[PDB]
Amino acid sequence: EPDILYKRLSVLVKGHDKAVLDSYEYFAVLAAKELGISIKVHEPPRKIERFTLLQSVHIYKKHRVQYEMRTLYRCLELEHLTGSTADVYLEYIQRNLPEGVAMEVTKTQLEQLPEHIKEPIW
Amino acid sequence: AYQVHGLLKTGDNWKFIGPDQHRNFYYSKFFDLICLMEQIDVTLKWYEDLIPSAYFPHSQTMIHLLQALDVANRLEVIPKIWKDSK
Amino acid sequence: EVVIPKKKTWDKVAVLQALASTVNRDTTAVPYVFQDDPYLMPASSLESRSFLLAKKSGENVAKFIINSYPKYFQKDIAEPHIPCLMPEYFEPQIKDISEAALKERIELEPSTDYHFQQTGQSEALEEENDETSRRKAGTWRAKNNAERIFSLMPEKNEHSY
Amino acid sequence: SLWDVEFAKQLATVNEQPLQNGFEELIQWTKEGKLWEFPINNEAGFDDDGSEFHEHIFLEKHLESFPKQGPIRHFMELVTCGLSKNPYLSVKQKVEHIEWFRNYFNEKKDILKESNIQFN
Amino acid sequence: LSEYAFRMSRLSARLFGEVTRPTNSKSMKVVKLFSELPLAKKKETYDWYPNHHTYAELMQTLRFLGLYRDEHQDFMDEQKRLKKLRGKEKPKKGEGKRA
Amino acid sequence: KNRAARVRVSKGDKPVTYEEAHAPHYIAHRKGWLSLHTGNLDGEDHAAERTVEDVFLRKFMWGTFPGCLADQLVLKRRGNQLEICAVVLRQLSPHKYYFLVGYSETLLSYFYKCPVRLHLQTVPSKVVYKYL
Amino acid sequence: HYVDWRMWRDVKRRKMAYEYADERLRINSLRKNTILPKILQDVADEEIAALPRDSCPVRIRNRCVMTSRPRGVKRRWRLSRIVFRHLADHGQLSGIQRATW
Amino acid sequence: RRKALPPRTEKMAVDQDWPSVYPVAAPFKPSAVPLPVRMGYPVKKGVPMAKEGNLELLKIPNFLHLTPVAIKKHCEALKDFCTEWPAALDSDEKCEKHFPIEIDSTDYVSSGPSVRNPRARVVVLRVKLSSLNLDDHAKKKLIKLVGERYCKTTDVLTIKTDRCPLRRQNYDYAVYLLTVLYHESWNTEEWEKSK
Ligand SMILES: [Mg+2]
Repeated sequence: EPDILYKRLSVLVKGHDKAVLDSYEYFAVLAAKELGISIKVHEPPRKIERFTLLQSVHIYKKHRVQYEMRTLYRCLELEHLTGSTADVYLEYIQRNLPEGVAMEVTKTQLEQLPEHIKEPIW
Repeated sequence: AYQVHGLLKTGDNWKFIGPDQHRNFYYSKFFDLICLMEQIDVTLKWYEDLIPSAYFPHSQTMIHLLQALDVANRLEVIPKIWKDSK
Repeated sequence: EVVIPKKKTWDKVAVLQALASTVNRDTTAVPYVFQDDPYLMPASSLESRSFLLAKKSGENVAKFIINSYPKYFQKDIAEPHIPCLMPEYFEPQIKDISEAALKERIELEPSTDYHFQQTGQSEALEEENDETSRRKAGTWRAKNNAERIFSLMPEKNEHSY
Repeated sequence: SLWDVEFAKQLATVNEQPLQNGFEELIQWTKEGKLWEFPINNEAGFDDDGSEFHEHIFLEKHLESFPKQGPIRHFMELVTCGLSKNPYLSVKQKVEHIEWFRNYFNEKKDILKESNIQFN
Repeated sequence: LSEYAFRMSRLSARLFGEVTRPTNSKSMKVVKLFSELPLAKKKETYDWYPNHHTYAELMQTLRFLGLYRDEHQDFMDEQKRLKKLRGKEKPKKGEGKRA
Repeated sequence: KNRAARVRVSKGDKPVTYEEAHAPHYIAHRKGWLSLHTGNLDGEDHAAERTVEDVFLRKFMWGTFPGCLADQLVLKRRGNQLEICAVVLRQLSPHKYYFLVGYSETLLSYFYKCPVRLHLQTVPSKVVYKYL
Repeated sequence: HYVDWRMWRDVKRRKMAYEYADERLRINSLRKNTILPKILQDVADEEIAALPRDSCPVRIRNRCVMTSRPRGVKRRWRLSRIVFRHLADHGQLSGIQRATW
Repeated sequence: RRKALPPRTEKMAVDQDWPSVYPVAAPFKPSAVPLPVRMGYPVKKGVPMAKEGNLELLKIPNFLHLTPVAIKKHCEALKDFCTEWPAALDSDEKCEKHFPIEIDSTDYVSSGPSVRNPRARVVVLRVKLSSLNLDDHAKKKLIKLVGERYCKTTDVLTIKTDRCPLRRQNYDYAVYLLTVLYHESWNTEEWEKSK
């Protein structure tokens, strides 16, 4: 069975703080340079959610307590990788994935032409 | 002894230790052999890879180790050995 | 032009040996079966044996208290469904049956009850999951049961012998 | 076969090995079946009983006791289109709903006959 | 928007999998409700309140067997014992108002 | 007078630690959170069940060990992992400690349907940072 | 051992609505239909009205799983407004920090 | 009863491997780490906490298991399960001229034993229509039947497909839809003359 060749893929990593994800992307770019992937570095805009809630239990509306929700974004851009190399990279990422961040794998595979696209008549 | 060490846990840890008393006796015998065969480097390596990785020693093995350390000028860590023997 | 190489099929053994089984052994390292804190390090064989026996007794009493109340460990929340997360059953599941009920009572005061049920409902005891279980549990009683089964039923002789 | 079980238990208790580091711990956890399969995915376990796309899209092979032109056929096409774009239910539940609606429409036949139209 | 546009729209609806023939607005409720998950079968609707009775029974049977040291229930039992020893206990089954 | 989970200062005989001697407005500054998981971020489901499991685990660990917890619990939800980072005083026998550790590991792995490995930290006495 | 009754009634109603869901779905599908005669809609309304109460998703009240509070309950973590701030100040919710701007 | 044991700080050596001590991501045990690192907010006249009993060092995940030599050895040991990239697909132009069909994937993650994800069913199919055999009437009919699911600048067909819990079924359904689109473009119906 032929192997599935990929073109571009990104692993979005979103966490709470910043130092952990910075060290993680540094380790990722080191592993990419020590294997032959050649990636870059970028940072999408952040999103912070804030809501207003009450403070006491009775007539105490003039004193409110709010909370935040810091969720940064740090995604890479893996290019020029086959199937086995992408699987090995995903395995290495998952084997050292911390508990404070996430993972969004968006792989884009390649495909020549289907069986019915040339000159097919039903 | 070299064949036993190579067939123990170097390839497949299965026939290296069947229980606890037999494993301790084998470790003590290996330590005594390393202390009474080579000089002091092999004895120190055996004490670091057996006495510090498995458990403490017994009486004959401890006496043999003390004799090997005294015959090669190595009297400095006798208190820890005495505490382990006690 | 564009070459298409064949893919490699590896399961949970090749990657395991390539990741975990590619390091060296620590020098002064206690067995990792226990803990790593300095105050709870095994100093001799007695401490290791005691810790291992305590862990085994804890596992045994946990399994016992789970089997005592099976209605408290059934609401699953996982997805892959681990097969080692279901307690075993020891009560019979057939009442009007004969051979099936005897097999469920023997395999799944149990051997004697199964033998009595098989003798009452006229169930021929086979050479598997019957004689071996009676010999492992109960050895004059097992010999008497085998003799009674051979005198009341004449099936396979080599396995019975 | 109790003898085979005893032999397997003997092999297991003979080929036993203590733990050294966390690598052996994770190896034992993976061999026991506690961890997930690697390159974790989203189709391990729930595979819709191993079905394809023709059983989810093409649902015309499940409508036989219904006419071709009329309000009943319109309602059947509507419920078929509703069940088609539903990635939450399985095909078996769709067939169950279809047959339940069929039985419900075949039970109350007096209203369908008095509605100035015939029901097939 | 003429007959050709209507034919093209019906063809697209039949291809992609929509409603071919024209319908009204109330009839779209059936398809829009079958094309999603109902409220009475959501993953967070029925699972909003887990079986707390099982957890309560587990805590009770762990406190009884000594595997769980519940200080609150012990304090409640101590208060009940003190109230019964003071001289005001719980009456029997079928005695009190008519005593 | 807004008082939170902080410790009220009276005289000079209350040995407080670093967890009890901090205000909630210094969590992301001079403190931190006990647990850590991905359920709280925006865009992710399965959070109420995780909080219920966490509070149940905390209640169980506090009820099973009478005063053996010098502080709190540091849980880490890593996919299918539940690592317990608690402290135990040096007042009992190590055999009973290992017995309780094994019992808790087995119970948690058989209840939450997740592999659990405990990691203890022996403290010779009660944790203390200031005499507030 | 529980002490409240409204929480038990609410969880019973939730269970009965989860059990009685396909019939209500079919009745609601037969309802909102411009086509089909009115007699079927009328008999469907009569059937859905003849069913006993305490089995409808309308009666679902989003309460707390720790305090069983009727009003003022979040739908995210399924809890009230005081327990939320309480366990946030204690330090169980990672990331949920006090707003300092 | 009561006892005392020396830690691993004064028991190990200096020329010892580091990943052999902390293989898996351990929660930082103050025992085998000979680094007296102090983290915490001190007082005006005092000393902050060290490493023993430090809650800050326990809550924050430590990164001592990713030793550079260990990372290099792990990357080198995984060379057996890798496939070299062909030189014929280095530039993006040749990749688009040879493989003009892109199939995206949606694989997220969830905290806890839950593996199912309701947002892992979308698989957008991006096929560039600048390489297919499309004439004039056929291409016009295809554009009319598509509508707004086709970009007029980059000329990339973007069709959202999500009608099943799986992904390969959605891929096959999208392929079948594209096949029917290509078939209908070469057909002329009775009401096409009255355009
Ligand atoms: Mg104030």
